Amino acid sequence: TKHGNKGWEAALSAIEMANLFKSLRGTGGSGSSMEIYEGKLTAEGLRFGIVASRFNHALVDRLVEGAIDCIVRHGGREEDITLVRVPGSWEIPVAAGELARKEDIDAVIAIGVLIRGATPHFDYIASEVSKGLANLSLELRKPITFGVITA
Amino acid sequence: GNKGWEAALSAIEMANLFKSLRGTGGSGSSMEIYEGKLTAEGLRFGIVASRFNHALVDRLVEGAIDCIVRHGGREEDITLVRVPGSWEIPVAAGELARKEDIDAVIAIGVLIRGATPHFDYIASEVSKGLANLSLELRKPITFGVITA
Amino acid sequence: AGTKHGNKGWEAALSAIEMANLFKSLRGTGGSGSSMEIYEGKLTAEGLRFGIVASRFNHALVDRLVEGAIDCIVRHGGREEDITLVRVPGSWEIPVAAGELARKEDIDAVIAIGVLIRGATPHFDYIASEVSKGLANLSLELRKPITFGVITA
Amino acid sequence: GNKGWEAALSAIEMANLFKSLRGTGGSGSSMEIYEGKLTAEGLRFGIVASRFNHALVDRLVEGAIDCIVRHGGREEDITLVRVPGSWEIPVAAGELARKEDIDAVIAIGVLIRGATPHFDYIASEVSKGLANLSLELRKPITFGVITA
Amino acid sequence: GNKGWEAALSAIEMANLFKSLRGTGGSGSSMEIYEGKLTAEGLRFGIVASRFNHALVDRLVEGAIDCIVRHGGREEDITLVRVPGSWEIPVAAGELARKEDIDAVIAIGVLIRGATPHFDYIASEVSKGLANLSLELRKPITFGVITA
Amino acid sequence: GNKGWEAALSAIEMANLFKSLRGTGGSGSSMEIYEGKLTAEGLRFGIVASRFNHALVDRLVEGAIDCIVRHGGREEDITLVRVPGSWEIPVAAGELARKEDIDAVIAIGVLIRGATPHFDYIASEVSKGLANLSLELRKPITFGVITA
Amino acid sequence: GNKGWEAALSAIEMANLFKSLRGTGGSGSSMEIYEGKLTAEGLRFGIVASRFNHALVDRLVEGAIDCIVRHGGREEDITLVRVPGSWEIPVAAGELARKEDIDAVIAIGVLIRGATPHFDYIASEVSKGLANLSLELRKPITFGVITA
Amino acid sequence: GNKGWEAALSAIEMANLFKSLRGTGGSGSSMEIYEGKLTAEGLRFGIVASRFNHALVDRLVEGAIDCIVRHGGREEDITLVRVPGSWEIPVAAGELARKEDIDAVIAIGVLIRGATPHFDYIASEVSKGLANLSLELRKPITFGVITA
Amino acid sequence: GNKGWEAALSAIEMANLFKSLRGTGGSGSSMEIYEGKLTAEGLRFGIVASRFNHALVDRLVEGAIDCIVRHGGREEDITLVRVPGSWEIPVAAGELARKEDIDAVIAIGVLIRGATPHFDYIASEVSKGLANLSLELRKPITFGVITA
Repeated sequence: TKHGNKGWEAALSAIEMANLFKSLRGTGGSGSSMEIYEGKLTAEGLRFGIVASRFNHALVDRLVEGAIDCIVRHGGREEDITLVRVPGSWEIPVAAGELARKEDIDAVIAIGVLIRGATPHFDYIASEVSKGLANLSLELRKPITFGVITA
Repeated sequence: GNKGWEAALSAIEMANLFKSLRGTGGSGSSMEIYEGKLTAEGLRFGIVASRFNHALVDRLVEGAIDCIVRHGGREEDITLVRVPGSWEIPVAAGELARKEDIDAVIAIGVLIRGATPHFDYIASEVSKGLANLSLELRKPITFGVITA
Repeated sequence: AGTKHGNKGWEAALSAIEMANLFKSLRGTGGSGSSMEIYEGKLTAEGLRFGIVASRFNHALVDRLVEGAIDCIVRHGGREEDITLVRVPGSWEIPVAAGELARKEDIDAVIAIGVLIRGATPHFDYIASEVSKGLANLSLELRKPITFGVITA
Repeated sequence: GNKGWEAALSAIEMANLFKSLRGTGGSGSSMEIYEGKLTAEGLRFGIVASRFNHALVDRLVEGAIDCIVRHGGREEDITLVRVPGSWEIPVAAGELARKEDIDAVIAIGVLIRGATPHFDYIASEVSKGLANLSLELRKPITFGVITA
Repeated sequence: GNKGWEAALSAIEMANLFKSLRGTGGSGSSMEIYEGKLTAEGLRFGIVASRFNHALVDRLVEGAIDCIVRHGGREEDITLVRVPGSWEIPVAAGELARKEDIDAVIAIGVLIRGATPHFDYIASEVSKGLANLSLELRKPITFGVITA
Repeated sequence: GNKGWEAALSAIEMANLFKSLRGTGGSGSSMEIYEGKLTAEGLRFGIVASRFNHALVDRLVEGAIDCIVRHGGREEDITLVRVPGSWEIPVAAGELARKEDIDAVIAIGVLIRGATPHFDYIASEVSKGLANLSLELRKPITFGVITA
Repeated sequence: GNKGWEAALSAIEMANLFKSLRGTGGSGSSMEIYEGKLTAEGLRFGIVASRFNHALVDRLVEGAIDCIVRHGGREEDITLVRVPGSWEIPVAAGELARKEDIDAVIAIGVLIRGATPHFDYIASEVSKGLANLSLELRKPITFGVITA
Repeated sequence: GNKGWEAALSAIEMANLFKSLRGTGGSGSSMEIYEGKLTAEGLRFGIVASRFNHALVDRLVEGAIDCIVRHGGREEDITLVRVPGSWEIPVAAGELARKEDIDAVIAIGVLIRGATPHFDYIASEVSKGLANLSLELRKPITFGVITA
Repeated sequence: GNKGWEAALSAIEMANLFKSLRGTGGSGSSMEIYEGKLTAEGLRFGIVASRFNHALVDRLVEGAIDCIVRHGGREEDITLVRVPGSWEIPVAAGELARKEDIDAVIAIGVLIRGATPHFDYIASEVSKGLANLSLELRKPITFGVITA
């Protein structure tokens, strides 16, 4: 909305996708016209989960704060947020798969930082984060949002 | 002039082609050819569009509906789903392609070319997800994502 | 169409929602005491009504700002039937038209959008100064929030 | 054209706009857009101009008259008042605006920034005075003051 | 404004000028000067527009309709025709100009010249056809084409 | 794609536009809009194609026939005329256009401009002839001529 | 030669290899070697060919049919399916491969990589889909896709 | 044009020249001139065409057949023989030339000289063989071989 | 991959073509086409290979036999003749092509490119001799000589 940091933006997507899926599962329109499905930016009664890495905790800490501020401003509740910390970026996909299988959580947010300017070997690590997170959403049929910064 | 029109045209042809393959009847002793007509009467479509780049998607969505109506389709048979960004298109498409009333799905969006790893990785995953989903569910899904 | 963070039409609409909700809290029943009371606004737009005043100059820029403003209200819970739009020749006419809207008993906030070309030559530095003065004075006299979406190129 | 043509156009549109707000609202079920036409039939106007640099000022007053006539307004529905200098435009404009038979006012004038310091307090006060009139009386007043 | 706005004004002015020429005479005993006013009540119009993507010509058509309605015209008295491309405008313009209840015609299009042959030849023929039609049917036709 | 496909699409749409434009008009109560559908059921077509550049023109003619048949047309309702070169296209098009059982005409050919000023004069005359015929006979003639 | 001929040769040999590999094994007394003969008597084939680049793909399809017929195959035992573009090849190949009267599938098409990053993503997904289908269904699918 | 058309024109003229040259001579009283007419009514032809460069040679063969039929020949009086490559053209031409119901032979093919010295030797031997056969058998054989 | 395979494939086609030409039977009233199948059953071949370049010829001879066996031929029907150098191929080929049991002859060898008159003259004579011998004896002889 206004803050701009990728934690804020990543949380806006999660709030909208969580609302969209309830609309889809509910029912169709009255009829005699084109059906439209959209999600609104209201976080009243939604459960969220956040997975964040520890490498560069200075930058990650602000991003995790920004995502939490976004949820409360739009009507969320601080008690309906679960946070998990992992040693590094290689472990984000495996950790998020555990949250997604919970029957309560409705959306999942991944935050982290990637170093791709000093070592010509991290490219292997970076590519697997994007693949693993994307495959999980299709398999479990649950929205998972990308909040990964590159340094 | 726009990829929205092109994507909708492929969807019409693929929908008619799958009715011919899943059919039985008399045939001759010669070679057998299966083709798709461009008559949109009686078919039901689904569109999934992202909001990125503000108003450019609205231009693409307008072209898609124009193709369906002018080729014989009815505007009561379209379903529109809107998602926040390009990263969200595959998951929304899967939900829309798992219901028996839909015959084909069209994906529209705009991607960024900021020359950053953040966008380069997102771009690849959009294409791979839509490709796998059409093979898993055996339903045609058309690609209408442009850049800039 | 629409927009998100970056466009000045979206930020202005955000302030209006927060201010419109804040006033309803202030006029509400007082608290029970026993501690300090903190008043702040929620980003919910359900049941609110707005007005927008836009200038026709620089059709390319202004058009996308008006789309951003309308997009913000709808996404956050607004209803399309509860927005009134007014077009005017130029920036000099914005304050007078805004006053007509603010007096309606069924308008909770007002958003002003326009583009200023100050600095190039005279006849515009005078215009720019008075637009800021008029909108500010109207807000205090009428006691309704009035947001300032005017940009400069 | 000239700045006088532009000022008359704004007056015609604002005068029509105010006549719409005072009327009934739209049918509902959608956004209400209020805008002003450019028909000048049935409207009464007023012009206030200064003598200084009569060569330039006369051209501007001709432009305003041309614009109103071309758009379908009679010359019998125009009141013209002339004043010694720029300092007297706002007080002169106040008398016209209080009448119930005038629906818009146009100010024409020319100033000189490169003059003595005494002719600088005047320059800023013209803008302030006309602005406060419009909000006070709730009646459009248009600006047509240029500089040499 | 946009060239859809500019083109529509010339049709309002020229449609009024003709009604004066083929009617009653002037005062007499002196030179007769003719000119058209910018009123549009009672006039009938026709707009012919091409297709180029779905965005850049929609703006020019909306600018044209706004000019007529704000300057006094009725929406009941406008006919809009869409054609595949620039090459098809003159044949479509001919059909409208032959109708007894149309007073002027506005042509809006996009020429993408400067790219490849097959388009440096189309441009030269579009201007000639509209020019000939006006001199052959005695009905003004206004030119509203942009360059991509 | 190929200009054979594009030229047949334009012909199908103009043939439908002229049926509605020559029928009963709208009752009223709104602006009247005329558009052409992309359905080719019950329409007759003629094609004029040159012979030079043996390989190319055969591909263009196949494209045009494929477009008509896949939109609902019948191969029995197509007339094909072959001519030696581009210079001869306009004269043959006149004969087809003057028949009362043809709704539109498609012109295909290859211009070999690039040298030999003998061929620079031929290029300019093919466009002129086709444009005049369409206006004279009041029938749509589509341009499908490319440059090698 | 052309990849149409090469792709049909590979399909004929793999179809023969899978007949001997699924039959009775060797008695023993030596190393067992399995090879495919180049005889196409009694085998069924399917072909999936796109449409873009109208001229090229037609030459490739003729090459594939010529190879089969001249090796002993019958034109009555060939199935042909046409699709709009390269993006649609993998989905159609799945339907043909799941039939119980087809021994191998040949995929033909033209990729237009070279610009417009829209087409750079399509290129990588056609190979992935065809490779996975062959392993999943346990049927040989041959790659006959070239680049323009 | 194409060498297929040129090679068939030469064959038609030489076939007519050999009929008059083998008939009764002129009575006298002037110089005797023998010429060949361009009429192909009652003459038989044979064509030998290679296969390499799949697309090109098919266009050349169509040109040759079109020339004969449009000059009065019958498609029933044409014999066509296909060979793998250019190296094989002379040997097949000998078999056709030795039949007593053929008046001339047309040889078509594509030489792929440009690299691979393997193909530089083949080029020189095709011309030698065709030239010797014509002199040995006393029948006209026309050269229709191009270079890619 | 190697010219030994290519030379053997031409031999099979030419052998089958000469059985069709030297045949009689019923025929239709349409055009007559003679082609060669790629079935090697019942045919008898001859190979002439040189020893130069040590082991490279062994690779070429291996490819030739693989083609004949896999297309249906029997290894008891091949005759292999080995000569010291390329200069000796034509004389050995003539002896092998003069016996009635042989249907086609294949020539394989390697030439040197030392840029010397000794090798430049030898290279030319190998090609000319094999070309003449096929015309004298009316039997197909295939060229499979490579360089380096």
